[PDB]
Amino acid sequence: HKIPVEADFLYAYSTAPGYYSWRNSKDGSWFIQSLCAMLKQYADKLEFMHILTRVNRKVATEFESFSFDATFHAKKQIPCIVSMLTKELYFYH
Amino acid sequence: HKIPVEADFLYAYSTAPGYYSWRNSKDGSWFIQSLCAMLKQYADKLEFMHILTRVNRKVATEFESFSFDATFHAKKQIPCIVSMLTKELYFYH
Amino acid sequence: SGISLDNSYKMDYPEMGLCIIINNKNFHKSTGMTSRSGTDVDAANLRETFRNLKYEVRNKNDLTREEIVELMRDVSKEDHSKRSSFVCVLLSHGEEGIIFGTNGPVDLKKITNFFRGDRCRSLTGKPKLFIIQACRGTELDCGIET
Amino acid sequence: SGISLDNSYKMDYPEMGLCIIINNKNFHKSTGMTSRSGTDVDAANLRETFRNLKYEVRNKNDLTREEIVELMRDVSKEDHSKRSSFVCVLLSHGEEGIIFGTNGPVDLKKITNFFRGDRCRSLTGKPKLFIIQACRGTELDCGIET
Repeated sequence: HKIPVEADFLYAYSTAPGYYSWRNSKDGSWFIQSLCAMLKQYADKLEFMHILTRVNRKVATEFESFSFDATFHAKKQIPCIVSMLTKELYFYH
Repeated sequence: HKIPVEADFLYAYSTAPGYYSWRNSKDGSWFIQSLCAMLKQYADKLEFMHILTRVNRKVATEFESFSFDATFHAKKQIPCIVSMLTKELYFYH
Repeated sequence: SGISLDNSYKMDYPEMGLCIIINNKNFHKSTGMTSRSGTDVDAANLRETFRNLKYEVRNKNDLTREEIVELMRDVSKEDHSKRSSFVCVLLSHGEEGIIFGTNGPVDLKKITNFFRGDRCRSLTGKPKLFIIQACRGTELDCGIET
Repeated sequence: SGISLDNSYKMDYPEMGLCIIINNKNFHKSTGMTSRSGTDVDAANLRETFRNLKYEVRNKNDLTREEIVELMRDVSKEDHSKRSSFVCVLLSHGEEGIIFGTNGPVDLKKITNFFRGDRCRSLTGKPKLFIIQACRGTELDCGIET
């Protein structure tokens, strides 16, 4: 007769717990860039979790930092999908 | 040419961050009970994230605690899917 | 009617819902936080992307910790009965579990709590999406060659 | 050959992979941790469920914090070249980010770090699944009537 008060929440984090999140001053953040591109291409075709998985792959494979500072050079990033959803989510019907 | 070292990990948490996780001494934990039931019924039909979403709904709707202690009575639980995966995962091929 | 399955959220309400975008680029000097160059590119990209998904987008720029909490509280107090879902995008500096207002931190839990199933009745049973573009710490992923 | 898409993990390797189940029911008195009644039901259910998915299941019972770390390290040192994935199930008491050995805590990060893309080369690019049945704090969800 009840559902958890924390149910039906989805947290699409740009990066894994404890990690830095990369941004490109000209193109925007790696995550948002990728998220919008995947939503534009798949929002009318794939379930949300599957769209976000594509975002994970895009960020993970197509981006790598470049820095004169060795500490911040050649770094990578993986987004983090946190789902407390109870149903599949399609932006179309 | 590289992928994040944290990529391709999936954490299927029985409960949301900061929350208690319920167990029934006779039937087993709410989460594992539900996870095995959904894998048994959908592992040869649905993508893993979708199976886990079914697990979220099952735990969220079919379970509620009963306790003589008001503090622990009538409580609910929502599992927490944390995905750093970069592809869809099907247990079959 | 025929067999009815409820495996997908009902997304055919009159409205898809709100898409609140909080874009923090400039921070109070006293915080010692640097400007987030390029964040406007993200903000614009999201506005257009969600506009095409039929979401009622509302962009908010450079909000203090006080204004973020006030905005979220007010939004959670709206009647979302005719809306299918809710989306909130946060663009700012951050740490694990924290998003930064222009003058200080805000616990993500405080923001999301306003939308709990028992605190925002018109969203109970509906998907509540929070998209967070912010650091969750200082760790750097060195990656591995494939 | 025709168009090739790589949207799904390759799960047709000779072996599906290992399924390590750590079932902690009895804890050292000194810890003051109670026994986890019914956990054997979970352990057996998982063993059968993953057996039917063709995973090489290995059940381990009542492991100390030292034994958990040793087991994970050793497993990560195996050659998983012919395996499609890796699964680890943890059944025990816990707190946010922590899983309890029978005599003390183990940081989940320490366990998962052994399997990082750069530390377990034979699993690089393959799905690594960690299923955690343990508390992540003491909060209780009062729920909301629907």
